[PDB]
Amino acid sequence: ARGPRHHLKRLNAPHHWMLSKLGGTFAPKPSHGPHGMKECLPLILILRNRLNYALNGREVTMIVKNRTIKIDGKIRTDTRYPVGFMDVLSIPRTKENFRLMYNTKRRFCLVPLTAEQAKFKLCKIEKRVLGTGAIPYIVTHDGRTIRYPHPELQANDTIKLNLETGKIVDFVKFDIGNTAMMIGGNGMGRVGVIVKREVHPGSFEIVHIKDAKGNTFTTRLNNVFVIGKGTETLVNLPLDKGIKKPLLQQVNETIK
Amino acid sequence: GRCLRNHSITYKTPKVPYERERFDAELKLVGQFGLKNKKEIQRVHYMLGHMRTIAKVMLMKDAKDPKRLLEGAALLRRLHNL
Amino acid sequence: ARGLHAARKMLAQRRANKWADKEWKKGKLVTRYKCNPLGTASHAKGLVQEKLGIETKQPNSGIRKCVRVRLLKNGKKITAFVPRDGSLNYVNENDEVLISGFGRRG
Amino acid sequence: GITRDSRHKRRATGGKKNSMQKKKKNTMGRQPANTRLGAIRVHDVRCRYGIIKRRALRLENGNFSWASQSITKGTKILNVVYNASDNDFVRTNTLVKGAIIEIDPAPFRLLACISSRPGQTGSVEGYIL
RNA sequence: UGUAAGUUAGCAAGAAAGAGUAGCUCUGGUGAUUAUCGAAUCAGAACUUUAAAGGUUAGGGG
RNA sequence: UUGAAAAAAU
RNA sequence: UAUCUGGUUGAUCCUGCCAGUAUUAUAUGCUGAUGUUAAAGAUUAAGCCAUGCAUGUGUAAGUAUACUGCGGACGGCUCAUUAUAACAGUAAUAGUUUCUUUGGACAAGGAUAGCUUUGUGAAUGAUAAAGAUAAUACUUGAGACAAUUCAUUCAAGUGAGUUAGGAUGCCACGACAAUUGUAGUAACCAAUGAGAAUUUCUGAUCUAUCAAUCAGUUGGUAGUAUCGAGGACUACCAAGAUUAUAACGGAUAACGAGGAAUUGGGGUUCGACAUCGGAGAGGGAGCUUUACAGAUGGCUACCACUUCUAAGGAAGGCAGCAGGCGCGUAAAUUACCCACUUUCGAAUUGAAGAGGUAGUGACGACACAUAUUGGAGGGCAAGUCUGGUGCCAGCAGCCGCGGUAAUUCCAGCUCCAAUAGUGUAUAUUAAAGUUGCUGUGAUUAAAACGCUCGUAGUUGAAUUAAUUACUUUGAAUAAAAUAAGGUGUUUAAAGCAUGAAUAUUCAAGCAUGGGACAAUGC
RNA sequence: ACCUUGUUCAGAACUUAAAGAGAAAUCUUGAGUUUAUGGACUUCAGGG
RNA sequence: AAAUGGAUUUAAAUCUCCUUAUUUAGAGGAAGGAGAAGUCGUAACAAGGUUUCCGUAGGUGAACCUGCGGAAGGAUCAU
Ligand SMILES: NC[C@@H]1O[C@H](O[C@H]2[C@@H](O)[C@H](O[C@@H]3[C@@H](O)[C@H](N)C[C@H](N)[C@H]3O[C@H]3O[C@H](CO)[C@@H](O)[C@H](O)[C@H]3N)O[C@@H]2CO)[C@H](N)[C@@H](O)[C@@H]1O
Repeated sequence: ARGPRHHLKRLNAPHHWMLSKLGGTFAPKPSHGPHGMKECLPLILILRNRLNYALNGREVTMIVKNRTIKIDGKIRTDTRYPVGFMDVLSIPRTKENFRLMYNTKRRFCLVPLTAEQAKFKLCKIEKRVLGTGAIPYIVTHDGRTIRYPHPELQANDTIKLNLETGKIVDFVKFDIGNTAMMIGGNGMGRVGVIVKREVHPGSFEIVHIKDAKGNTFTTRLNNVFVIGKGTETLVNLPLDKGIKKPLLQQVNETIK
Repeated sequence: GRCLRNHSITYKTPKVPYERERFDAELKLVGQFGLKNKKEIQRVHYMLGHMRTIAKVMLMKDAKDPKRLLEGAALLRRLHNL
Repeated sequence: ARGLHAARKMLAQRRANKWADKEWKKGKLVTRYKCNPLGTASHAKGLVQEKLGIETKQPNSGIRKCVRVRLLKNGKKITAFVPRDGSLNYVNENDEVLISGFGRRG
Repeated sequence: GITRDSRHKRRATGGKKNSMQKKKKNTMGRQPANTRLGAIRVHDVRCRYGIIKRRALRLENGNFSWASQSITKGTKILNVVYNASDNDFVRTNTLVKGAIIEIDPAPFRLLACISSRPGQTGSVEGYIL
């Protein structure tokens, strides 16, 4: 290769994009934006696979270009805009809204959002950096740069953001008495309560989280996304609540 | 590899080509079912071996094996309604 | 050389002891591409030069009709067995004749 | 041009490397610009990723420093006295980092060692022992 | 610096082949007596020119 | 004491 | 389907191999009713090419009584190179980093296009000069810091930082288009960036008729160079680095990985080619534009080729899609369209031999009308049928059948296996316990050094009430694929029309419960 | 000391075997403890 | 800021010495193998009519003969 890669082959796409293998040679490449390449779902697939509004991808351009879909506090006109984490998603022309969420079955699920709870969106602190001029600020999960935040914030907490005002509402610390929902690999799609965190000075920090029903699972620190403090749920969890069913009610249940 | 579309075979020719202990028994099934040729006899033989091995691999473990319960229940369930 | 940590002697022994077979060794020497008139080819095209008849071995009797064929890729000379009864007449001088091995491997 | 790759060297055991591909542009290299004495003459070379390097061939004025009194006033340099990298660099009067130079203390009173990269920064800076 | 075939293993061999050599100003190494004193010899560095064994003596090679 | 040989295949 | 059979002899028991056997992938003879799916110039030549197409782009938002901006650094093709090189898993960038995208003077100075004005050549995407003419082309201008360089200081989250930041002295670029509709710009910080590029550990075929190899070579100092670390280069210093645990060298008909053929367990063979990474555009070499090219459907020089010509000159790189010659045993149409998937653009529209459809197509795969191939002595199913030939023609993969009464030849009649299939030649695997760790033999079949000493290597008696290996768990771990969970494409091959937790990771690496067996010496 | 006899260690061998092995001859101070296949190490052989 | 002179860098292409692979060399020379009835001998298998074979040395148309030492796979497990 001489430079950047543009064409994404169908199979090289992440497996959680619901794509087929005989549909076509290429897959829509998500552009640069607020979330990663494999941590996203392109806006073209959302309106053609999950929503089934368009027969093919040509008609997606006849939708986004009309200034129809609103994401976060602004409104975009990019066909393949990168849609990743639980950032809100509003389509006023159809009077319906959704939310891109993980599920325990390793996919991207869309939980409907009402107009009352689409006014704010959660964000995750990635790092606290003392900028120039003695001006500290924190980089969020969506890559959002924000001005002077609460000085009590750390680099691994969570901030309750508002879209229109763009100000911090509430903060939940990363401690032992809180709850989190996973964004990782096997553990992603699982909610639970942090019970113990072991620190390894060598490479990684490992944390133990217990599910609501008592199930205990292990994951890395980089996978932790705190959803609340004290088993309280600050957003609408998916239909399955994010519990990890022990496959007893999947093979047998699907029979009937 | 050349094509993305998968493919498979169904019948495998018996190793010994000429036996009088296997020629007579082939017409006891061809004439009885009114079969056209000997392709079908090899095809069901593949089918029986398709699950005979599956039953044998998971029969060697304990009755408490999670994989034995998971695939075994599906294996018996699939083979009961058929 | 049964020891648990002696996995180099056993591997080296097999590498040494594998060269003594008459069959696989033919598959690693560069002689198929060099000395075999066919090479790795299934068939060889050639040109007819001489008509010859080889008498059979001691228990049998008779003359086997054959032709000396010169190839177009190597130029070597190989004796070819005319297939059927009275089929030596069909072949002519200076014509394309296909040559492809025999029953015994190579 | 001058390639800084490691495909033309040998291994740690003395074996000679065997080539697979031609030169790659990501192994750029430019001829050294020995900053000699003379009139102000600084060129601009276009590096990779579009950045611009102030390429200097000859300068006579350098912004000096002296920390015991915290005064930094530029002055003209007379000539290079001693170099720790090469001896033939003294006679050519080239300007390189860590080279002892002699100056006129005209604005320092009313032996300097260079501590910049004049071939890259485009300017000459130093301090006083 | 390098040097083949052959060989009686000694030789072939100065094999073949390639680089250097001036002038001036310097530096270092090689000793005796307890700092002085004495020898031509080797090595290295700047600078200059008309780029240096060739006035005489002075192997052509395979 | 001397004493060699017995055409190819059925 | 954890399988054998014929062949040394009058006969028997063995070693032993030949042939038989079944399957995958190449070619070919004969035959070839359909429907669905599908390989297809690689092997020998990364050989040479006539021709045609394959990269262009205009919204109300740059300039309008072509300039400017972006892209052609993606896509696509081939496998020549390449043996710790590349690649795969993994770890670092507290040693570097863009492009695109997402978060932070009521108006200046100019001439260069379009169109001409007069043309020059046989042409080359050929080129001359005279007149103006606009900028989101170029300078300015001002409406007000930021960020780099150097010498010095206050010094915290961090596994770890005289570090992010702050304060000095000081140099340098120096801004927020003089910006368009009746959005556009300069920089600076961060994310996209698990990205790109370097780099840590582990892992590769055969060969000793390759045993010693290296002199920028091994490291240090200081500079230079590069976006960035470093002998990457330079000047000085010391002689150091690898090596029987296979260094250095040699061959490949060697691009690597995911994987494929075949397997009772163990294994063997293949992988250019779906997808990822690498390299190349006849051969190296040198550069331009740009954010990324050592770009070749960009340029230049040389070596070897090709095309037109007015004999003065001009360009070209089909290892892109079709197609032509040669090469061969060996491989399709010089078709149509951007409708599906996707990419580019001045951005809802314009472009794509990417992509889709059609065409040839017994490489192959699935369901299926009612017709051939080979044989009829044994392995192996089938004739104790009739004419000729008389060790001659001949058949025979092997054992053999034929010297005038052929169970085998050339023929006439019949049935044996398979069926859109079937013989043939080569190669892979199983049989082969004929490569042997699981799994061989060494008195006589082939095979114990003439014997002893001995370094590397392997293997090393019992006993105890800090690492590494071993063992159990997790984490993360590309898809495709392997076996499938579910799902009546009418079944099936298919396909994913809820996406099985889908299990996969051999070799390495990270954290962890145990120390019986183990290696390291106080 | 020599000659007869008992116990025991080392050494060159021998007789029998209805047992073990082998294809058999034969071997038993192994050529036994081997399809019920693994005590440790070195060398050699792959039809003529 | 165009021609052009000069000095560096990377250096294509070419001439001379220096290894791996493929070939031409005539009949040439010396080997080996295969093909029913072709010559000369009796060497081997019985005590093969001189027991055979191994190492070494010499000789000779040919097998082979002879000298020194060894072996029984000898024709003696034995006085
Ligand atoms: N095979 C090479 C050697 O041949 C040697 O001998 C070879 C010849 O001297 C021997 O020849 C024999 C002969 O001995 C015997 N007394 C007469 C017989 N006719 C010959 O026969 C030979 O020649 C005739 C000539 O037409 C051919 O037909 C026949 O096929 C061939 N074997 O036959 C052998 C092959 O030609 C030795 N046997 C031996 O050193 C070795 O085997």
